[PDB]
Amino acid sequence: AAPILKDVVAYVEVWSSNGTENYSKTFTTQLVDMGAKVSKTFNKQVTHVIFKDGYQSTWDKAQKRGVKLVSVLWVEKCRTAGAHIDESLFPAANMNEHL
Ligand SMILES: [Cl-]
Repeated sequence: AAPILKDVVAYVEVWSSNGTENYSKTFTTQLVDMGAKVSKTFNKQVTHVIFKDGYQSTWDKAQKRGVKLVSVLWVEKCRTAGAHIDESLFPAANMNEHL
């Protein structure tokens, strides 16, 4: 138990694929438990976007702003490893990205 993600300012958009369930609150809780700040809005302070089936506008903004854009598996792996894991190993997915 340690503030391993103290330098992270996260914005979280984690949804079911069919867009009916928003699971962002539980990933928010996991991140805060590791010392991160989680922003309610995707402002200029945000360093990390945790993305699953979120808004296309969020995907695009994360890419264009050059923030770390990671899957939920990143959050789990930091937790289970007790370490700030390399974000490049956990690229987020967007099934519509090349369409
Ligand atoms: Cl799902």
